[PDB]
Amino acid sequence: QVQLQESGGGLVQAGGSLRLSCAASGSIFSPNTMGWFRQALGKQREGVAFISSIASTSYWLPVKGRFTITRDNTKNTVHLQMNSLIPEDTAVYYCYAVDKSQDYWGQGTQVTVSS
Amino acid sequence: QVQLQESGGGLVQAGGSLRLSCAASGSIFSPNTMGWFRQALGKQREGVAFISSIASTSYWLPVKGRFTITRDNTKNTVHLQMNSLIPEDTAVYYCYAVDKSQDYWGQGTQVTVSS
Amino acid sequence: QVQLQESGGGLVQAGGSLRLSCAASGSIFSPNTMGWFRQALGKQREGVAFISSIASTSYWLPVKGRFTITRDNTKNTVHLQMNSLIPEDTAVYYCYAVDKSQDYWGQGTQVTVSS
Amino acid sequence: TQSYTNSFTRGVYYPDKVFRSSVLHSTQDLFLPFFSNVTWFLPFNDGVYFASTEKSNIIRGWIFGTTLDSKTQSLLIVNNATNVVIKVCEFQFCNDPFLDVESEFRVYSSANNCTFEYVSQPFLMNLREFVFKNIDGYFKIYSKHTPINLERDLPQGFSALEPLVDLPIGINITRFQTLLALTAGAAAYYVGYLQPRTFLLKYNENGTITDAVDCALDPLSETKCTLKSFTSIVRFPNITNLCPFHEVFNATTFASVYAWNRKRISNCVADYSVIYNFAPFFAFKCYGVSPTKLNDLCFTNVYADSFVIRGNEVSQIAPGQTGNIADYNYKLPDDFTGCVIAWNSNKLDSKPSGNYNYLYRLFRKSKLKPFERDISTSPLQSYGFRPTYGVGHQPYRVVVLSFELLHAPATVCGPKK
Amino acid sequence: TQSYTNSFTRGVYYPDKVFRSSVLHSTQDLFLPFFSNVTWFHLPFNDGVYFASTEKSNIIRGWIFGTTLDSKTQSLLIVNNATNVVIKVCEFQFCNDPFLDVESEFRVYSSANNCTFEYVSQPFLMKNLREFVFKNIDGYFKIYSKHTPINLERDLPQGFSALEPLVDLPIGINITRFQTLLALTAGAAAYYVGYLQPRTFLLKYNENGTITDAVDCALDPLSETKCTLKSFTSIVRFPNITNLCPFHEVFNATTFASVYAWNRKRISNCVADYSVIYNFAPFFAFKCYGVSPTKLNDLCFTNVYADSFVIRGNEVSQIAPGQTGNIADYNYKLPDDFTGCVIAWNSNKLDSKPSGNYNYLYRLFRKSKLKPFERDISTEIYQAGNKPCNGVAGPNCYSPLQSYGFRPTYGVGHQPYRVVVLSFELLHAPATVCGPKK
Amino acid sequence: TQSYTNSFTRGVYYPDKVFRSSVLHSTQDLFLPFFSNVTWFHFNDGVYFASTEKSNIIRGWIFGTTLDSKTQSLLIVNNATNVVIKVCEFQFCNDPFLDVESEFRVYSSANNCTFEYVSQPFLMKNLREFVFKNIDGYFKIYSKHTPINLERDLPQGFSALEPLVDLPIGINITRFQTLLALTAGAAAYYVGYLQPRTFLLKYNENGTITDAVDCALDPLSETKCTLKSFTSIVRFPNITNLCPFHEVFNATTFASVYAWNRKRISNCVADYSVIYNFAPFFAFKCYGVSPTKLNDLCFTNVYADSFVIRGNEVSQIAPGQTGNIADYNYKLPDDFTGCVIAWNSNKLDSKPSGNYNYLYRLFRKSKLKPFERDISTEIYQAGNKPCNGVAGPNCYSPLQSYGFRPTYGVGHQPYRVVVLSFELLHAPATVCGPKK
Repeated sequence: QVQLQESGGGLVQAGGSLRLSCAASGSIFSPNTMGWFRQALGKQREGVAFISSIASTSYWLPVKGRFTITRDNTKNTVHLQMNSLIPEDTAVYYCYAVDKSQDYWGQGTQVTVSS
Repeated sequence: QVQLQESGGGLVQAGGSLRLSCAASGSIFSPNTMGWFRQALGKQREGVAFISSIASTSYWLPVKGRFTITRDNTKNTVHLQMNSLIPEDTAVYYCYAVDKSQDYWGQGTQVTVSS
Repeated sequence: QVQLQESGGGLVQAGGSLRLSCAASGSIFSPNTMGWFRQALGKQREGVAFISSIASTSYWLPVKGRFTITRDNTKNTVHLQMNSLIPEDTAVYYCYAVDKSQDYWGQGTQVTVSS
Repeated sequence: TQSYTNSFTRGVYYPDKVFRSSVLHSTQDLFLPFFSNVTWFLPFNDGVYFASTEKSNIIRGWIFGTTLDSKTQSLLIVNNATNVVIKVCEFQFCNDPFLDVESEFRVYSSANNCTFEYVSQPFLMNLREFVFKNIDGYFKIYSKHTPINLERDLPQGFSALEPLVDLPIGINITRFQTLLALTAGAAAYYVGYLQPRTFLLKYNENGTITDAVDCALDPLSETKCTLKSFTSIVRFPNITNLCPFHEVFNATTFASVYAWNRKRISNCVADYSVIYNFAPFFAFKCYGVSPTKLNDLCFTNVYADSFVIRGNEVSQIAPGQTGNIADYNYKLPDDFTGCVIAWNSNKLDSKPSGNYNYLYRLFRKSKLKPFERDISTSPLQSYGFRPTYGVGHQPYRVVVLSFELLHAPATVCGPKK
Repeated sequence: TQSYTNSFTRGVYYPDKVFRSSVLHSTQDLFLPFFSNVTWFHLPFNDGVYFASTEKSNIIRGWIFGTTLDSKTQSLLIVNNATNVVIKVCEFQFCNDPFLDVESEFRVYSSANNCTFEYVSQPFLMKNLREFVFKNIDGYFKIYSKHTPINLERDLPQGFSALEPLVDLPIGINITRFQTLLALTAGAAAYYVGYLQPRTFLLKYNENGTITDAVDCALDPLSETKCTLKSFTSIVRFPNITNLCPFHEVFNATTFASVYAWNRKRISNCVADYSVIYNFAPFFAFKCYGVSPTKLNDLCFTNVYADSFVIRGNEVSQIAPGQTGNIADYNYKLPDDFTGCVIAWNSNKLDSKPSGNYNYLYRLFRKSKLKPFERDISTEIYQAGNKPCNGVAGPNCYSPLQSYGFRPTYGVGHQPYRVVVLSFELLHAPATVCGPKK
Repeated sequence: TQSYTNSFTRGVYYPDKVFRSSVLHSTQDLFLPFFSNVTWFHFNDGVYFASTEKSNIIRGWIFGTTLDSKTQSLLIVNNATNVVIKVCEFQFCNDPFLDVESEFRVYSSANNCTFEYVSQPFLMKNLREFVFKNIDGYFKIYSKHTPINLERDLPQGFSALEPLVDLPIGINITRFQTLLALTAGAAAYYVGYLQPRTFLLKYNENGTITDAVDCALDPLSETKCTLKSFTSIVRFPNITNLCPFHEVFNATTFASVYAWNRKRISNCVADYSVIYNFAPFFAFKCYGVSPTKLNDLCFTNVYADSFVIRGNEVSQIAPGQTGNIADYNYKLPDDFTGCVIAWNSNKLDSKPSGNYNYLYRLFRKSKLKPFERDISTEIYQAGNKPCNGVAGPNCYSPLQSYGFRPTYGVGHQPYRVVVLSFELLHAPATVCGPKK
């Protein structure tokens, strides 16, 4: 049984910054890939961005610069740095641990920006 | 051999009533349909009425609401009643059994209405 | 390549007479058999009559007296003499050359009788 | 009013219409074996030996029936002083059909239609014996009247049975009954069954059978027949571990189709009753093994691949098949051995706003060779499942069991002892 | 002027083209039997011809082979000379008497015509006997030939010589009659003609590969022994015919009912003879689809179905598989794959009266069509308008049945016609119905 | 550097998992033939691999086709704990070797692969022998470890090779390589290559192979085996031409079946590519010869027949078959030697009004002898007075037509049929030119 702890969300004004963090404990087998999905209010779930275990990054949005992905190999955790916030990214965020056999999902973090 | 016996014709003054009946004997498979036809000297066979095994009564235009049919299931016979007779009804009548096979006709019944 | 020339068709009143003729030019090998087929308006095609190369005739309809087949050995042609025309023969005609290898067909002629 | 009695040597009929003289012949056919049990007073099996000994001719007619009512075709044989009538009409019989002497309403309440009629000289005219045999659309009756001296049981004698009539009716039959004509009366008859055996028959010089010997009654008769003259252990390994099929099932968390869960099952006793009591599976197919015969074999390894697919794409899980799920998600080898199972999960994984935790692949450069999945990660699109969705779009849980044979001594087999 | 003589041991040719030496071989083919009659002249072709002559001044110079010997058949012609042998196969319109004028071909034939073949080669001809064997088989025309010295003699020489192949033409035309062609003014010459038959010979090849002896295998028992050692030193009886299927009942019933109420009769468990069918009047329609009328007695089935009714004269064509019409889909529908026969004949003399015959009705309106082999009997008001008919006629409420009318003064196409259709079927049961059998 | 030495009596492994005792058994399988040269270093159909070092310096094996990340490559890693087997298309370097422990020098990165396996490692004065063989998608590893005295070369003795693993991988393999784990060093190993042979193995009473003899080494061994004890030119003709098969097909005019056209073909090069080039034939069946081998035989004379048949009757054309056209229109001999082609023509030989233009005979007094044609139009006599006039009563007229509309379904649409008949074992053949 794996646990994906999510932290760092909340209310931020326009142009602010925050640091989302997902730590995967439990099985989280060696050939893991860690991703972030976005869920808009009552809408389809699209993908924020994925980081692999060989440091390769695949962003699924023309959003480079906005999200930046940092990896912790010692603890095998993934951190998303959020900067230059605009109201169109107001959506909850989950992290996705594909592992190697059984993919998982996070609990959820509320990220809100308005002015 | 299927023999159908016709009776009840004759001479009647205008506005009178007559009482024809034909009883069928022979094979008469149960899904039987028996009707009556009119024929006057110089004119062809004109359908008077019909009843099927469903006991539904069907009548033609020239005799609207003036002739009636009753069906006996016990003896499986057909009784035709003439009411409100007029000289246009002066013609011999033949009752015809549709049955499911070779069709049998009658010997005729003399019905005369004149004043 | 074989060309079959047909001639003699058209409009004729009832009880008339005419002379259809088919001449075969081209390969048309020696032991041939020639004939005439009938096509009624929008119906099947029936064989009017057949003549062989040994003058043997086979009429495929009980119609003798009406058609007569004559053979021209020198030019290898066939004439159908039409007499006492009746309206049920109003149909187009083709001639049929079976030859020895592969049979052939004509183009078509309009034969019409009415009153 | 039953009793049992011994048959002695009775019930031998001419096998065919061939004439032979003074030659012993060997035949393989249906006969009533020597010294068997016969009942004294009904299933039909393969043939019947019937016998009675009354002089009053009260017995008259056998009612052959498969349903014993007006529902299905029944043969009725009636006998009177003038004729015999054979009918295939399905009469409406009663509990105790019996004649009146002459109304037949007692025997049967009503009549119906049929497609056969036969009339001939009556069967009957002392002991009367009949043999009834039906085979390949042919009903054959053999009969014999034998005058017996004042005696109790079937006589110590021999009498052949001559053919009486063949009828090409071609209907199956299983039962028959007895008719009586009426005051108090007494009836008694013997009934025996036929069996496939081999007989040796002796013809005299006029063509009439005079003696016969069974070929299995006792070793002396076996000698007479052959000389043609008248002068499994089951063992299995002791391990009792139950295979973890229940853990794979009802896990309340099935992975995405693009990353299907693979589990290896070995060194246990595999039971597939959980397969059937689990749920009314929508799809249950097997390729290399008969689904009903999974309980009687030995297996080396078991593989279980579990995933979730759309309702209309379940058919895409098949060896040698094309499709987006087939070519970019999961492909089965053409020689794949195992089973595929699929059940609806609409009431489990259909959120009111839609569930997007399941995703599938649409874009890839190359096809997927069998037995490998893609992990690298828009080339991947999430699923959508809602309760309002109709059939063909609700989520379905699909599990494939990959099997292998012809390997080291099998361990996963203890379904039998 | 014919004559007869003895063939002796002549006319053996190499059957094929394989070299052999010092081996005794057995061959089955057409040959001229030993010691047979060979007509001596001064003609049918059959299976082949052995032709032998001795006239050394080229008096004999060719042959004409053909079937009918006129333009009606291409006539193969072989002409010899000193320059070049010539073979033609053109469709020569043959004259009454063939001969070369010496050299116009007109007396042989009228006009040169289409010929896909023509051949020229070294002259065939070379006290000397010349023998030829002509035969055409499997669309090939083979000529074998040989010549030998001889002392002056009036009959075939005693001795032996084999015949080597000369030509093998791929012509493939039929020949049934041939005729020789001399070189004269009157005169006479001599030649011998014999006919080949199938036989079995035993040929002996010497060391150099040439046939030097051969023995027949049917001449006399000694030759049969030589061949064997392979060395040179209706009654029909059947049960009496009693149970005839009754067809004279389904015919002349005098009551065929109506088309909408057609009687169906099932025939089984009897012998069905179809001859009596042709004992009635010539039939307006006699059509069999799945069975050839000639072989009905030869092939037999399980059960037969007969349906008889009376329809109009012009509606006869509508009674067939694949047809559409008021009588086709509302009164009697036939299956597409129907196997059986249809008979129809006029009955105007028997089903028409001057006053009017209206006992033959037919369906006119129906809600839907009819499945093949189905009948509808119920008579209810056919509702046409939106409002219910309520079991009565009136506006858009018409009866479904209409009565036909027949009177003797009517023209063709409307007079009553009796139609009887016979349908045949097979199933998993004994046939029990087959035709009469001698 | 390389060197050479003799295989001696080495490389014998239990062919099967079947127990036997005190019985000499003959096997036919892949082995390393006796007294052969095996290369000494300082794939084909199998590998015999051998080494003798003690420091565990030797480890791992790479198998592949390209030694690149474009194709799957077997990888067997060994360490003191376990043995790891993978099938991943690694990006191998020029001289892969274990760092000792990173694998980046062995290869760049991991990628697509299915089989991952872990077990007790094979490795444990000592010599180690292995046999690797790949067959029908199965990869079998046999092993043995022997205590060898102080000897430079392979010892003179016998040692059977038990199975170790059997994997269902199925990868196309052409080459393999061995890795080292190191500071410079030196080590050696012997490699030999398998071949198919026949052996005679001797099992003792305990079930272990003790000796075996090669059946094709020297005549003495051949005698031991049989006794079962231990004591191009082508000269085709010069003519080049083209058989007008194009003229037989696409003639736009086919004859009716009761008068079927006949065309004789000879004196040309028979090329049959155009046949398959024509159309997706509904039926294409050859009886006396395989359809693929028409392009390398020679025939005396060939015949082409062409006509049109209702589709459901196409099966009616076959030797020894019955049917109206089988016995009345076109009879094929029982000993047919040729091909038959039949393809749909519903788009060309059908008309809404009814393209009749095609007849067939169904009444005929006698059965047709094979390869006959009948062209008479005489009115069939039924057994009565001569109806020279007309069919009339019992007499009948033959030759009904056909009716083709686009509305008819399959089984009534027209199909064009061409039958090729061949001539064998005759005068010198002429129709063959597809080869020089």
